[PDB]
Parts: sequence; C-alpha cells; structure tokens
Amino acid sequence: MFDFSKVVDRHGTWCTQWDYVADRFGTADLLPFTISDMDFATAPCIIEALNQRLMHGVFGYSRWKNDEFLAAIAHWFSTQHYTAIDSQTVVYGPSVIYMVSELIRQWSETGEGVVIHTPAYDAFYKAIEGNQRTVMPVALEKQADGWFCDMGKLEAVLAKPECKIMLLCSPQNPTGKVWTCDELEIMADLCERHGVRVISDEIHMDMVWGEQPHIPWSNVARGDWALLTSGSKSFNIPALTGAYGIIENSSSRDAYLSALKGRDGLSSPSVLALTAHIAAYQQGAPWLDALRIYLKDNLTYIADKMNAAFPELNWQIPQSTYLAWLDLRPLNIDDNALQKALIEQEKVAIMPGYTYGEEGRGFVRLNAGCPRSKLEKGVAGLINAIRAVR
Amino acid sequence: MFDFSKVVDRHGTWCTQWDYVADRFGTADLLPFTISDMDFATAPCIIEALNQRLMHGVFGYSRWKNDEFLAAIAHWFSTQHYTAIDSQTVVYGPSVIYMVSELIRQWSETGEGVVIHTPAYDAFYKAIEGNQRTVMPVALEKQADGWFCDMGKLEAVLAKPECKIMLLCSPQNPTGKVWTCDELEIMADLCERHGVRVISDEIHMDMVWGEQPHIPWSNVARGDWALLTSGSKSFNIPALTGAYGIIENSSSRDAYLSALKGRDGLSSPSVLALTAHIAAYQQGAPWLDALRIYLKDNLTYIADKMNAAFPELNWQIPQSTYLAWLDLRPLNIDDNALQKALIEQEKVAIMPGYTYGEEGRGFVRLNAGCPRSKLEKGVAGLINAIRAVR
Amino acid sequence: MLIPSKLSRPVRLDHTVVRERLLAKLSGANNFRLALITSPAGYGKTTLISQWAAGKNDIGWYSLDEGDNQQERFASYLIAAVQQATNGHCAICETMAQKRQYASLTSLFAQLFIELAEWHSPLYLVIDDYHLITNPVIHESMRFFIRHQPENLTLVVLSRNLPQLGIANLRVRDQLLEIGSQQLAFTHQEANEFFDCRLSSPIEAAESSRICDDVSGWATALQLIALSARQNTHSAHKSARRLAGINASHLSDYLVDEVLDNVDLATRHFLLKSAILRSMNDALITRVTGEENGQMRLEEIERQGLFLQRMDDTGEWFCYHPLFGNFLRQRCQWELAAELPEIHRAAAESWMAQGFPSEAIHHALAAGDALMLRDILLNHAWSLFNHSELSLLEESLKANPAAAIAIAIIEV
Amino acid sequence: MLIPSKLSRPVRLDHTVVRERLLAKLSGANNFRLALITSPAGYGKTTLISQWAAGKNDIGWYSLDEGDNQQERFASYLIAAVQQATNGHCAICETMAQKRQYASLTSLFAQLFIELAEWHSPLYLVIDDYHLITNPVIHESMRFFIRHQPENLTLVVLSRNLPQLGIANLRVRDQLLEIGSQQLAFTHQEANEFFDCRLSSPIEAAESSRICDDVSGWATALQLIALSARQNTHSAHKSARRLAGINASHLSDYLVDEVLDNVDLATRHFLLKSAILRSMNDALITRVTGEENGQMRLEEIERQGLFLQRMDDTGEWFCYHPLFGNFLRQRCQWELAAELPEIHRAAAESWMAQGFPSEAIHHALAAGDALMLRDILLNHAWSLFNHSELSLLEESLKANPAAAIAIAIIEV
Ligand SMILES: Nc1ncnc2c1ncn2[C@@H]1O[C@H](COP(=O)(O)OP(=O)(O)O)[C@@H](O)[C@H]1O
Ligand SMILES: Nc1ncnc2c1ncn2[C@@H]1O[C@H](COP(=O)(O)OP(=O)(O)O)[C@@H](O)[C@H]1O
Repeated sequence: MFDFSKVVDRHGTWCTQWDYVADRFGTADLLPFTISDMDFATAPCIIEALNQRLMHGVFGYSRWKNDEFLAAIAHWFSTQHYTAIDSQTVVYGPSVIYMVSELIRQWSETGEGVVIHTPAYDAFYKAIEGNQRTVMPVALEKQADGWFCDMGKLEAVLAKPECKIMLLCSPQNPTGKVWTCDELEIMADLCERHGVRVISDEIHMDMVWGEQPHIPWSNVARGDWALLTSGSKSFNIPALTGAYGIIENSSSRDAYLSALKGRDGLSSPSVLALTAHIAAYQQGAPWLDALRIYLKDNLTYIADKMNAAFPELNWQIPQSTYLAWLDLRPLNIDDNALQKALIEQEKVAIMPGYTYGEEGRGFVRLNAGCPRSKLEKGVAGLINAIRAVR
Repeated sequence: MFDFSKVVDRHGTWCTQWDYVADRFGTADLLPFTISDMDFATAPCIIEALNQRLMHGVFGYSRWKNDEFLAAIAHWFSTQHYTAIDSQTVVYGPSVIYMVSELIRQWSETGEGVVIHTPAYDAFYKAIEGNQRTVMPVALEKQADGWFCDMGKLEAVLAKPECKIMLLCSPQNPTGKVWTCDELEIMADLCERHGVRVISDEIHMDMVWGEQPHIPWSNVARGDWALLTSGSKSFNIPALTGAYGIIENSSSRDAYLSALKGRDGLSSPSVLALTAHIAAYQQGAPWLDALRIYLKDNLTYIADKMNAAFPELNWQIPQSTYLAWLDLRPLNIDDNALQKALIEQEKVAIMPGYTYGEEGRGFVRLNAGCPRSKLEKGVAGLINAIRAVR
Repeated sequence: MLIPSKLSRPVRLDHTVVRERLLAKLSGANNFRLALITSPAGYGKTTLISQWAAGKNDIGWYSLDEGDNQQERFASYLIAAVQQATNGHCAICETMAQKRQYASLTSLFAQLFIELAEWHSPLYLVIDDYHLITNPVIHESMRFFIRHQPENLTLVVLSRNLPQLGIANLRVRDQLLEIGSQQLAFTHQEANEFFDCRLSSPIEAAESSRICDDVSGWATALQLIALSARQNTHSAHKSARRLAGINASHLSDYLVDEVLDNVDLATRHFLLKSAILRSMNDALITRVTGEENGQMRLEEIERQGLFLQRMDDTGEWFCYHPLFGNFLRQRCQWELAAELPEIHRAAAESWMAQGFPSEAIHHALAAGDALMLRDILLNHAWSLFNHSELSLLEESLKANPAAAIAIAIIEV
Repeated sequence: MLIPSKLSRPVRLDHTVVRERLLAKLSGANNFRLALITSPAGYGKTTLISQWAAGKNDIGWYSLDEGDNQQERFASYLIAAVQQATNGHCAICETMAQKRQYASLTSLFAQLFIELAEWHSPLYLVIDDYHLITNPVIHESMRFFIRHQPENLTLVVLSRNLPQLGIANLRVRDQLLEIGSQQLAFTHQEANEFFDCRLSSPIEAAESSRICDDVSGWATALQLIALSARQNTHSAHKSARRLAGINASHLSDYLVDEVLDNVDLATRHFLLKSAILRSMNDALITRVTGEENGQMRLEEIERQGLFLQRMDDTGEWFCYHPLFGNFLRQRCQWELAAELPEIHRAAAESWMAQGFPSEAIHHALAAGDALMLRDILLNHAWSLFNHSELSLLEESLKANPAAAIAIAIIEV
C-alpha cells in the first residue's frame, strides 16, 4: 500500500525546518523537531490531480464558488464527521489565521477581548494583539487523565463586559485535548447567554486518536459563529495556501466576503489549492487512514520509551495530534540546562516549553509526524540529554 | 519555436471568463472578451519547473526570504529595465492589491485621500474606499497623440492637506500610457514637496510597445515609497497567487512585514508561485519576446480593421498593454444600444466603457490577449454591431 | 388557518406489503430521542411510518413543504401536531403560537416543554420531508428541541439526507435510532409479495427477485413496472430493463413516454393543470380543471395508480408523490406555459374562497397579478391583522416593487 | 580630519600599458552627465581612470571604503574632492560641511551647485568603488546630484555593478557614457605588450594570446602569471592553466599556494599584520609590525609586485588591491587569530597619534577594548565636539555597552 518508513531529503527546498538554522538553533547541523509540518510526502492522489491540472497549461483566473469544491467539502464533513453543512455558507480564505483575524476585526472593536485556552497556539496571540484586542486567557488544568477546562473560571471570564469573542481551538493545541459533547454544550450555552460569538478553529479535526469522536462546533453552534479549517495539516500541504470556513448569519458571511474581495483583493484563489483539496477529500481517505495508524504507533512508541526510562513520568499519549506535549516537571530539571545539553552534547533541536509563555514551563514539544527512523534518534537524544543533566 | 495561433479549450476549468455567464452576460453562449487574462498557455519553462517541483512530493512550510527568489528578481530588473535594486528591500505579498491596501492602511488615516488617475483600474476604488479613504481623481486628457496628465491640476490636488498617498499605475490602465522621464521627474518633485508618499503599481511593466521604454518608480523614488509588481499579467499565471514589491524607509518595510506575518498570518508563501517566478525570470525571456511580437501584431490588426471600417475614428494602438481602449465617441452612437446589439444580434461580450464611471462613456475595452482566430470574430462582431446601430 | 392535509397521517394503503424487519426495528423507538429515516425519494419510508403509526393514537404528524421554510408558520403547524398528539393538552403554548407573542422558537419550545413535562404517557411527533427546510434559524431551534425534549417524547424525522440536527451528539450518547437507505429497499420476498398482490398475471418468485435487484429494490421502480403491466404495456422484464439503473433525467423521459402517452388527453390536461396545486380536494379540482365531477375524477385517478395519495381516510384531501408531482409541474410549465397565469389566478381565488389566504398569496404571486393581491388584502385585512400574517405581508409586496412602493410609504 | 590617501589619485607608472582605445572612448566625457565604468574587481578600469586623469588638473578624486557608508563623512570627503578640483573655490559649502550645519545632503548639494554654476571651466569628479555604499539616503542624494549638476561638471563613477543612480533616466536622454566589463578586458596586442614590458624572458605573441583568452583577458590574472614567472615558478602556460576560469574560492587557495608560500616567513607576517589596515604609511607599519625600516619595507614590497599601490607620487600612503587585501585579511584572521586584539589596539593608538580619531575608533571596536574608547574620548573630546563627530559617538557606544547604558543615562 503506502510506505511512511522512508526519509525524503527535504534539503535545498527552502523549507523552514531543514534549510534554516535561525532561529531554531545555531549549530545548523541538528536533527530538527521544531516546526509542525510532517516529513511525509502528501497523498499520491493529490499529486496525480495536481499533475493533471498542470498538463492543462493555462493558469488564468479561477473561481472558488465552485460546485466541485463545495461538493467535496460537504462530502468530507458528512462521511468523516457525520455533520451536514449548508454548502452555500462555505467561504474561502488564504489561510486560517487570516480568517480568524478578519472575523476579530469584524466581531469586536479595538481594546475588547478574545478568550483563548492556554497554552495556546502561538499565532493566536499575534493575530489578537496585532489588531489591538486584548487576550483574556483561561488555563487548562492537567490532571489524572488529560486536560480539563474549568467552566467556573471560563464563565467568570465570559461575564466580563469586554469579552466579545471566544477563539476555540478544537482539537486543542498543543495539549491535544478533544472536547466532549458535554463540554461543547456548556460552552455554547455560556457563550450565548453572555453575548459572546464563537470562532472555532478546527484545523486538527482529522488527527483524533481517542475512542470518542471529535464533535464539530456547528452542531452546538448558535447565532453568529464560524468554523474555520483546512486540509493542510491533515494532508501536509501548507505550501499550497488555502483554507475554508463556515460563517453564519449571512450578514456576517457577506461582510467577510466583501472584506476579502473588495478591501484586501484576496478573492482570486490558488487553483492548485482547490485541486488539492478536491482530490484529497474525494479520494484521500485510504492514505489518511494509513497515516493515522502510523502516527498513533509513533506516539505510543514515544510513550513506551519515555515512561520506561523514567518511571515517574506517567505520560499518556495525547487525545488528538501528532505533537507530543511532554511534561517533564516530575523530574525537577531546569529547562535551560536541558536545552543546552540537547543542542551541544546531542545535536537535537526540540522546541522548549517556555516559548508558550508561563504555562509551558517544564514541558517540551516533540514533533512526532516523522518517519520512525528519525523519531528513534530524537527520543534517544532527549533521554540522553535528560540523564546527562538529571 | 512557440505557437500562439492555437485555441486552448478552457472549458470546465472554473475560469471566470469561459465558465461563468454572470455577470459578464446573460446568454452564456457568447464569445467572451470581458476579463483581462490571456487565453494563452504559460511558458514551457515555468511548466517544466513546476512539474519538477511536483515530483519532489513534499509541500511543507517554505520561506520567501530566499536567495534564488531575490536573485531572480534582481536579474529581471537589471536585464529588462536597466534598474538596480537592493534585493534586501524586496518583500512578498499574496497579491498586488493586498499590498496596496496594507500600505494605504499604513501611510494614512481614515478619511484622508488617495490620488489616482482616471479612468482607473476597478479594484483601486474598492481598495481605497473599503478602507474608508476618499478617492481624489485626476483625469487624463486624450489628445492628438496619447493621453496627457495635466501637472497643473495634479499639483492643485496634491496641495490639499488631506491628500497623503499617490497611487500611480505605470504603465497606466486601461489607457496604456507609459510615463516619460520628464513626467516622472515632475511628479516625484511635486509629491516630495507636498509631503505625499507614492505607491507605484507596475504590474504591466513588461508589455510596452512604444519606442521609449518603461522607467521604474525607484529611479525617481525618494523618502518613503513603494514599487509593487508581479509576473502574473506578464506570464499569465494569476492562478498562482503571489506578488512582490520594494518598500523603502526600512521602518515602513518592517511595519509592513509585521502586519503581513503577525496580524494577518499571510507570511507562508505559495512555493509554486515562487517556483514559477524564478523559472520565468531566469528563463522566460524568449517566450516573452515572442509573445510581445504577437500581441503587438494583434493590436495593429485591430487598428487596421477598425480605422478602415470607420475612417473618422483615427485610433492608434496603445503605448503599452494588450487591452484596446477603443474610443467610439466620434461615431455619435449610444452605448446601451450598442451593447444590446452586441449581446443579441452578434453574441459577443465586450466590456462597456461606462463601467469605468463617467470618464468611460463612449469607449469599449477589448481584450486583445487571445489567438487571432478569436480576435477576428470579436472585431468582426464589433464592426457589425456598430453598423447595425449606426 | 391550517391546511388539514398537512396535519394528517397519509392512509390509502390498499396494497402495501408490511414487513416486521422494519416495524421490529421501530418497535423500541421510545427509548431514544430521535428516529431518523433517510433515503432518496420514493423509498416507501413514509409509507412504513404511516404503517407504524396506524397502531398508535397519541402521535402527531406534520408534512412539510417549501412554504414551511418561514418560521412562524412552522411553529404554528408544529404546535398543531403536538395538540393532535396530546388532545388539546397544551393550551397556553397554543395561544402563544396563534398570537405570535413569543420572542423566538426556543422560548416557545421552552414553554411547550413546561406543559410537555406534565404529560405522563409516551408521545410521538413525526416530521416528514425535513430536507425542504433551509432556514438556519429553524435548524437551530430544532437542535434545541432535540436537546431539551422530555424523555417520554420521541421525535421521528423523515428526510432525504443527513439533516443539521446535531446528530453526532446523539450518536455519541446512544440516543439515536437510524433506518438508512439500504434497509428500506425491498428484498426478494417482499418484491414477490408486492407483485403478487398488485398484478393480474402471477409472476414466478425468482423472476420478481430478478426485477427486484436490477432496480435495487427501489419501491417506486416496482410500482412503475406494476402499473405498466396493468395496462399490459410490456412483459415485466422488458419494462425492468427500461428502468434498470435509471437516473433522474431518464426517469423524466420515461415518465413522458410510458405514463403520459398511455392515457387519454383529457386526463393528461387534468394532471398537468392539477399539478401546480400543493394539496388538492374536490373544490380546487372543479375550479381549476373546470371538470365538475371532481371527487369522481380524483378517486378514479387514484384507482388508476398514478401516484395520487390521500391525506386522510375521509377521502377529502389528496397529494401527488413529490417525484411525480415535480415532474408534472415541469411538464406543465411547457405543454401549457401559455395557460399558466389564469390557472394560478383561479387557484388563488379558490383558495381564498375556502378561507386560506396564504396559499392564495402563493398562487397569486405565481400568476403575477398585482390587483389580485390588492383584493386579497382588502378582503382579508381583518384576518391578516387579527392573525398577524405580517411577514407574509412584507415578503409578498417586496418580492411589482414600484407597485410595492406602497410598502415604502407604509414603512415611515 | 581627512585621510589624504582617500583624496588623491593613485600614481603608479612603471610597467603599465597604455590602452588608447579606451582613452579615445573617454575623450568625449565632457558632453555627458555621468561616465559609468563597471566590471568585476581586478579589471584595471581604476588604472585606466588614473591614466585618463594624469592629463588634467581640474579633477577631484575620491576613493571609498565601507566607513564612507555614513553620510556626514561622505559629504565631507566629497566636498574635499570638489575643492581639489576647483582649488578652494567653494568656501561656503566647505564650511557648511565642516560645521555640519546642513539639513540634508540635498540642501548641501543645492548650495554647492549655487557655487558650482559660477565656475566656467570643465570640471570632473571621480568616485571610486561605489558598490561599497549601501545607504539608501546616499543613493537618493547622488541621484539628486546627477539630476541637478551644472552642465560643465561630469561625474565619473567606478563600480562593480549597476548602481542605483537613476541610470535609465540618463540612458533615455543620451546623457550617459558607459565602459562595460567587455571593453575593459585586455586584448591580444595589449597582452603581448604587457608581457613584454614586465617579464625577463620574451613571450611569443601567440602563446601570450592563448594565455590572454583562456583567462578572458582579465588583468589581475595576467599580473599573477607575470609575477609567478618573475620568481620562475613555472613556464607561463602552466600557470595560465592553473588560473584559467578560476572562481573566487580557487583564487583564494591559489593565492595560498603560490604567493604566500613562495616568500619568506617574515614578509608573510608583515603582510598578514599590515592587511588589517585600510591605508598604510611608514608610521603605522613600524608601529604594527614592529619592523622599523617601515618605508624601506613598503617600497621593497611594492618592488616585489604584491599588489601594493601608492596613493600619491610622494610615496607616502599605500593600499592593497581590494582582492588581495580581503584575502590577506581572511588569512590573517586564522594564521594570527590570537594576536588580533593587541594588533588592533596598536593600530588604533597609532592612528590617534597621527590625529585621526575615526580610524582609531574603528580599529578599537575591532579590538574590543572598552577603556581604549574611553581614552580616545577623554583624549579628543575637544575635536569630537568642535568637529561634531556625534553619530560616530552614538554608533561606537552600542558596539562599552554599559558605558552605552551610561550614554543611555546621558540620553536624558
Ligand atoms: N409497503 C408497500 N407496499 C406497496 N407499495 C409501497 C409500499 N411502500 C411504498 N410503496 C410504494 O412506493 C412509493 C413510496 O413512496 P414514499 O417513499 O412513501 O414517499 P416519501 O417520498 O414521502 O417517502 C409509494 O408510491 C408506494 O406506492
Ligand atoms: N594598463 C595596465 N598595464 C599593466 N597592468 C595593469 C594595467 N591596468 C591594470 N593593471 C593591473 O591590473 C590590476 C588592476 O586593478 P584595478 O582593476 O585598477 O583595481 P580596481 O579594483 O580599483 O579597478 C592592477 O593590479 C594592475 O597591476
């Protein structure tokens, strides 16, 4: 079938992981685990579809308000998340974060707030403060089994007269928490009661490992809302910029479309991104299932090795991602010492945790979306660098 | 060598010209001349380069602050416009209009003005008013030989305490006027004297037919300025969204880069757009020269046929474009009657002139960037529809 | 007023096979929150629901049409179905629905559940053809409904495809019972029984089974072969060959060739004219088609097997099967494109005569007769105001805008 | 103060060949606004410009270095060249440059042109190595200069590549004279003459011609083969084979193998130490290298043919050819990486001794000696304030950062 147990070079292709030391490191001869793409080649169906769109030759203006694009999106939702969508509400955007920022500019003024769950994805802070909107964070709490938002503190935050938007990352990043039906119910009710619109970033929707399925925002969605996503992380094609979303209250959908086409002139899509998304959603299910199996095997290998090297970790593989958010606090080790040991004694770049702010102290973020050959070296390096500084 | 005397189907490829009647027409069985791309297939060098980037397979994150991208841009400028550039001032953007809008948001407040020359490109009004900045127009005046901006009225406009930006389209659109050295000198001096920054949109820089060549903004540029362009119109690849520009006063370049990467999350480029631009600029000169010859032949064929059918037109081919901005006012004909005759009696869609506002009354805009087979039908249709309503 | 044809369980199962395979599956429907039956049109799922419902009395029924896509009318009809299921028990919410003194469907449903909690017996509510709803507000409110309904209530939704009801939530908590397309198809034994009960010549069982699979057990396909053989058009296998794997477009020209051309032209005109009506009874028939033995005509049509179905046992209201109905509409918009506006006007005035201004408005705007709406308004301003058909009013005039200006001068 | 080595025309006339065609091309340089000479380093274009300048007296000269990339120093040196070309005629702009009472380079140049218009004789100004300028303000001001200069002035710019001077504007109006890379290369006859005048063994023209083309007529290539044959390293064709089509990297290791290893180690140390100096005279040599017969050492080096060139006929100042100079710098940063800071300090204090605080600052920040800058400051606060070297002061502090923090405390 498919083979993921092979290394593609990725040298000399301008890629931010293998071709650029700064600022991931300084030695430039490291094994990189810092950036959150996957080392795999995308699905052969997407490649063949692009190859066939290339033989056409002409690359004139194209339209995204298609009929095959929307049909493919609806088919993906129905057969992979058992959710039905009104395909006349799907909108296009260059990137997920662009749509997030546009909606923030639309559903709030300057100086008002945007709730997020921390440790949050990096770019969320950039998008929120770049528009001069204040971040209002709510910390997930790790305990016995996974991470748990405390609805008391969340409701206390939402009650503020300034909080207008809730930027929900589902599945969460980097913890990998998949929200349960009950959590989504309560969050939606609280948001509706306190007049807070919701933006649901769901770009990780496909990489779920738990036995409970991820639940879409639209099923619990009320009034104005938005569900933004892309097949980039799922199929490893972020180099073909393109994202889609679902905005409701057609007045808001229309305001967004006006801003996208008129004010910022971004309406012309990338015809190859649409070709990739169509081919992926209509024929990329076997490839994606094989990849899911492989990524779960990698995560469980990490868990075995680590929990066997230091019996007092008790690390469980995350609910849904291919990014291990390792908690090293039960080892009483200092992170700067660990980072120096990793860089110099071992030559392995592993993104530290304090870059996520204060909630990240004591963690590391290990990209597991790579062939096992590389993962073995990475985890051996981490184990050695821990022992050598313990 | 190359062959442009052949018709590519372009049916079923989502293209806004051949697949979408609305709102170019209503009959949906027309010969379309409304949208400003070219019916040609792009250069075989670009196609081969994309094809070779596809066989790699991986489409992870990429970087535009490259060394081959910048080298190709500098080589293009030096060998095609005899202008040298500091390649560490080149910035990237998703589209030309996006960069225009970002700079407008940066170099002015709300309610201030943006000078443009009318008849202006359509999207300029959208970008200027979408940001709630008032347009302050200056009308070119057609006379004996081409169009002439009157520097008296231009200076009168610039003197306003509200005018802050000048959005210079060079070569102009749709008139096709190429500014002379003296015009550029005087405009730059006037702008500098009255504290107006300049944004030079130069996306047509390559399609110049006159004997006097195109002079970039940078040679006359001072203080803060910007020169935005792309190889999209030149090589007919707008379906691979990507544009570049040169911003000066590194504080402004840095503010723009911050807005592009941080606030709007658009920094990840389209690796295939960069591949296309590199291949085009390093190897696409023979193709472009052949295409230049063909387009000038098409424009002169239009001129021959029209000026022979109605000896009182006296239409000269434009200075630089592949869009004929035909002046039909010396025929005393009504445009709505002409448009109805063109749609119904002839089945030929030709963009009317009044869509450019009041300065466009009496003109039509005929896309000449097509094989001659189609151009013959288009011009025969226009001649017939004129005679049948004369 | 409420069109009775929309609030009654279809009947007239003169020759319907009954299969436990599906009735057994539905037997436990009280333990769940939602029974979702989905398949393309013509499955016979609606016939099964009517069968399953013939053995209950505390069960409301609600058939949908595109006009239901407005929210106030939707609420009115839904509360009507609830009353029929509980025998007038929910009076307060009924008056709130008739007087439109509710802020939003969710508040109306909260009030309904206050009353619903008191009822202690199993309750059932059937909503037919949910795919015709495209209003997002209605979807939202129906999700709220399913989330907050009392446990003794069970909702039954018949739809063409997966609806936007928050189904994944229910599937997670095992509160959902589904009967998909595959289960609804006729098996070999059922096809044998069907061709036995309906045909003049008996068919060997294997031959019926061969007809059964090559058409995928699709019910309306079987009905087509049956009625074709009734007139002895073909031997069965030839008609099945004509029908095997037929798509929407080929179904149309098949209907054109075999069902329209094998009747007399008078009945053809009758069908094409009557098609534009949503629900038909004797009065509307005799008004639009001019033929006076209207009830005679309808009952004889139903005897002929042309996809006409009652909507109550009293034989009062009738409806076409949506496939055949839409086909007849599209064919009439050509064969009689000239005679459309006067036919729409006759239908509209006949509707108003029976006391239903809303269908009159629909058919009038179909006709394009402004002064028709003028007379509808000065003839029922009393009921339009006292029953507050205000959104009806805004859409109607807004949908002759220079003539509509009237609403402009009314706006201030 | 102004380093004289930067304001004087190089004057070496030993084995140089006279190229008449290029001089003819330059003969009409007064009719144009700009004479642009561009080629990779080692072309000999600078030698041609000096040859073209040996026959004029009213001609200023200005050699550039990376330190010129600051604007005030640039203006000072440029006005100095103008004075040398007009013999002190422009006094007002000179005092304005020395007192830095100008808003911007454009206003200074406007004042200069007021004075420039009065002069009635042809004027010439040579700016060497313009590729070292990367300041956009300087580019802008030089474009203004070229646009507004009086017609009797002609600007000559020597550069590696096309500069940002608004050249297309001039090319349109035919106010530009270019001498590109191709014209500057030595032809066959010129190569014959060159090898004749410089070698101890006569070279057949065809063999010289083969050596001429296979190295593309590149001047410094020829000089390399010549000096190699002077020590009788090789027969000429073998060295040419070693040099044919050589890139930057292979030029480096060629220099390492053939020019550095074929001298005595004392001279090697002399070269490697002296390389870090921009312009060298006897005093700086005897200070840094410790060898006391400094002028003797320099003149004997220049005799040996190691790319040392005078900067005036008085034999006072010397400079390395930028290729060989940068090579020696990169090699010294390894062979003597340990001895760098004390050498930088000696150079800095010797510069200050001669009255030039700016080069002292440069070499000190190269050494990384904070208290060295402290002493430079308390030793020349009088000249730093009276000659207003304030931007020098601001930059230097960031590169004694705690002292810069004290400067930040001074900031307020
Ligand atoms: N049990 C049955 N026995 C015989 N015929 C049936 C049976 N069920 C359905 N049919 C035939 O198939 C058609 C089914 O229509 P149906 O699918 O119930 O409409 P809907 O679109 O509302 O679901 C009917 O016309 C009926 O004649
Ligand atoms: N006319 C000539 N005769 C002999 N040798 C020359 C002549 N011109 C240049 N050269 C040699 O070539 C080199 C040219 O250096 P040059 O290109 O003038 O430096 P720059 O980088 O400033 O242009 C010098 O070292 C010189 O020895």
